[PDB]
Amino acid sequence: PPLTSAQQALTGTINSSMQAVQAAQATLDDFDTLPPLGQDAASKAWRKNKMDESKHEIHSQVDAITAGTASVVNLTAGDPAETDYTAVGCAVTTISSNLTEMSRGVKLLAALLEDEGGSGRPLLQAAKGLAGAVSELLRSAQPASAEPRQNLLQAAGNVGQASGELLQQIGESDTDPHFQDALMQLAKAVASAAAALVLKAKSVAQRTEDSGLQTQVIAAATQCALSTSQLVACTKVVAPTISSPVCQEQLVEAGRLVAKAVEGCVSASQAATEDGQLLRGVGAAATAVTQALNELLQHVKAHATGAGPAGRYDQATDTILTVTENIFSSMGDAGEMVRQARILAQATSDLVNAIKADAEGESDLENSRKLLSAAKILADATAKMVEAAKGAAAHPDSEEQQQRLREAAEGLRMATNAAAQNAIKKKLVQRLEHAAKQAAASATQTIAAAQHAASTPKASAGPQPLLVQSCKAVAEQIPLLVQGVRGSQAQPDSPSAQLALIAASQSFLQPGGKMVAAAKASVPTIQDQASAMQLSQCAKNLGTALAELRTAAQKAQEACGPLEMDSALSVVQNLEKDLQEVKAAARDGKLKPLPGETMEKCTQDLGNSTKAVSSAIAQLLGEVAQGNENYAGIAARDVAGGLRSLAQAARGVAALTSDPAVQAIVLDTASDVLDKASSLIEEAKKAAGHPGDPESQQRLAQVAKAVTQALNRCVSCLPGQRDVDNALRAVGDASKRLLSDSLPPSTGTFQEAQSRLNEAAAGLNQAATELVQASRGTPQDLARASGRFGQDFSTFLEAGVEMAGQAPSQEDRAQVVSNLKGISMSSSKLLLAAKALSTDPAAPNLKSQLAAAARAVTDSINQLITMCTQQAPGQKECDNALRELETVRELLENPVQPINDMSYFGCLD
Amino acid sequence: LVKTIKALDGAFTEENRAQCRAATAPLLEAVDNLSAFASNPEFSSIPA
Amino acid sequence: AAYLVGVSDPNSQAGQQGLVEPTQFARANQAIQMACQSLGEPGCTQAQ
Repeated sequence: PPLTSAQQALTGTINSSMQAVQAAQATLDDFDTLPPLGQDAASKAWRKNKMDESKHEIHSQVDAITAGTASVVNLTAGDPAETDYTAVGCAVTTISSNLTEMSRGVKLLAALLEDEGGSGRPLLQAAKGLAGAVSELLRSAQPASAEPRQNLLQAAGNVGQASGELLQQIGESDTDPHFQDALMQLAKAVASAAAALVLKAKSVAQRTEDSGLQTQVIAAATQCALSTSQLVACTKVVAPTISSPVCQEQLVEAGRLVAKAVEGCVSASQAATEDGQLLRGVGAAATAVTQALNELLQHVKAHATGAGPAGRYDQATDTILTVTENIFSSMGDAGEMVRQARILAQATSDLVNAIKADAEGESDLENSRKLLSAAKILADATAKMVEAAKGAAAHPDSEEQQQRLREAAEGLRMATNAAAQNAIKKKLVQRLEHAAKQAAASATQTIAAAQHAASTPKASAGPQPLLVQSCKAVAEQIPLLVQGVRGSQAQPDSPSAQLALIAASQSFLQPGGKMVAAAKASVPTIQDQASAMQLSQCAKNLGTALAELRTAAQKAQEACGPLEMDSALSVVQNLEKDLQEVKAAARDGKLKPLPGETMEKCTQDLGNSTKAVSSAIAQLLGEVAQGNENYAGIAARDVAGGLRSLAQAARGVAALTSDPAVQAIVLDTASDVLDKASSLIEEAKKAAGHPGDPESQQRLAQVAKAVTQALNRCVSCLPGQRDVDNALRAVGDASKRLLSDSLPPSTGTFQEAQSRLNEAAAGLNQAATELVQASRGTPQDLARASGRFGQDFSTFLEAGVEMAGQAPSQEDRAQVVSNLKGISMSSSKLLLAAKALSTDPAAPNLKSQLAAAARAVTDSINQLITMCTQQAPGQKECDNALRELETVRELLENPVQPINDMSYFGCLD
Repeated sequence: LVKTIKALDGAFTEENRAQCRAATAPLLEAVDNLSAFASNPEFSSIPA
Repeated sequence: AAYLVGVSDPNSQAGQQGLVEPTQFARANQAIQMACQSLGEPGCTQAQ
């Protein structure tokens, strides 16, 4: 055949790729699809959320396109019958995969930009014009055509420029154009130095006299001229993508190839022996690889100019800030003023000898060069204040000597703060900005591949996904870090935004790395081979990502002291200020909820986050009982994010409901929670300051009981539950009257109470039986059966206590009462299981949790009936058995949860 | 509690009975503390 | 027994069921509180 079967499969790969190119432009015309946000400040914040989040989503996926373009040019750089055409089809799929999410991504942006300025239409036409450049690039990918390579090179160069023009349309062109156009100053210089050496390789061709050797020089030179023109075409693609490391390997890939082209050409230059042009050819080839080296020296510094490492030890800066107030406090004495300048000259210079030691143990030298810059500000400010304090001490009445002392004090204290904070936060710019952004594109490329993997079979019914079952999990965890990226850029000084980025990183590492092992497991599952190559590639990119996360995680955890106790109180201050605005917003009565919020879902999310924050509350009490623990600020940070998730969940269901009475209820219950939570952190600071004090241990324990009482106010404020707390109150308060000072007024006869108790117990278990029968139904049907079972229990409670006085001995009666106490407490835990069963009916373990609690009350009543009723008719033995038959009957109805933990063979015996 | 259990085993004293009854309140707290930690649903159950 | 046949299907996905079983804890937390109310009674034998 003219082309191999891999190229025949590449033809179907091209026809599948180019079909989705024009279809993405046709689907672009349905732009807005916009739900209304309204006047809600949380919706305006959600408008501010989706602005910064979706801006990085387009910015992430364009880098893999620019990496995917030149990789085709690197693969096609060889001769025919020497090119892995299967790897070529891998790079064109991920370009089209990002092209699909680019259309849907800017579709939300077209509705976004229409609200603010309405000037998004040049972004739409530049994106469709960018996709048309890939279509002609896909036409150049056909190997059967006789088109030259430079036709493919110049067609691909317009794709990389217009992508940066689309990045210029976005506004996230973070790389400075003085560095981007300097690459054009280098790449055009390389091809000029190549073509000059090609002419030197063409000059020695006439000097050769042997056949085959003259053709050997020109074929290496024309390939060198092709590879250096490929470098010009590659640099036009990666000119705004110099920060993206996923394409930087492709630079030195062809950089190795032009080194191979130099070594192929410089091997033929030595064949021209005893030549005057032999001497100039080696020096030209030495300067040819120098320009690739001098580009690569700037290429490392292209990444290094954003990533600057430095260590903020600050073992000497704390001695600087303490002695600065001694000058203004001792103003007026000549003896005490001149002695404090010698101590400040030693406290400042104690960091100078340690700043240079930090740069020696460091890898990159951007902030370390700024450490040389910041220490010179610390050295120059201490050099001019010694002469200023000398004139101010000897001449105290001089106004010019005192004015120079005031301006020199601020030029050292804030400069040391400029020396400290820039040492630690540009390290986080190296850490955290490179953490999430490289993890962002590598995450969704797996999502684009797995969706391409799920669409590869004809039927997607039951693909058994290890990725897509966790892709939906991690995609909610993606923009939590990205929201804190620009917030760290907007707020560099306060570390609490940066401390949340540390917590967002470790919370992303647990579901992240689990997917990467599942990604490598899903590699040979796909029948298509080219899709698995990017699946192998992105897993290496995720493997490259997760290694840098843990370096950012443990080092930034040790970057500052454990003072998160005071910052955790300021987190809930932002919540209560917005909730008071929500209190004004719920007073207005026109609130639009978020489209992701659902009333059946968020109430389950409220109760799950309710038990989550109280779990760390009990964790807080153990650290308080220890005292002076660094994990106390950790757990106080944990309960801040739990209440923050509880705040948006409470504000989610507030705009979902329409009853204005319960809107004030869900506000006042939530406001009383943070009011009690404000008392938690205020006393936990007193608990951390005072170790071993048992008085503060019982104080917050009583508050945490009232917190769980206030958490139960958030349970009782739900309109979905109907009188189940009243069913708890009807069961609970009638039994506490039965425990303390309860005597039946009329005992009657023993036969009239025995026949009454058996029939009253028959419908009692049947009302308990329909609890698991209504487990398949609506949760409001569980609230219906809670009232009938709670009323019939109190009807059975009066009938049970009536025959308590029929026993002659009260110790036999108190045994019956204590057994009746065991029935009442088992029904209470059955009711305590019912408050979560109606809350979370979807949980299968919570079904059997109530069902085992349902079996507990039915077994506790059959034993007391055997104690009280007469066994001489013998019909009560059938009566106790018939109740237990119906309880296990409906337990067989829903086989979703196992009863015990024994295995299959343990069940057979 | 065992130090008060062995003290009450055979004591039958009303004022000495409340010594173990008052010491159970830190016991019932820490028992309900870990069950509150067990109420965390990501630690409690994973659906199938 | 019928539960494990549901896990026996290849298209079915097994669950870790968390790290700890909460059904063992709710029975244990109740039965301790069931005994502490028996401890709360001032008049009782040493056998109880």
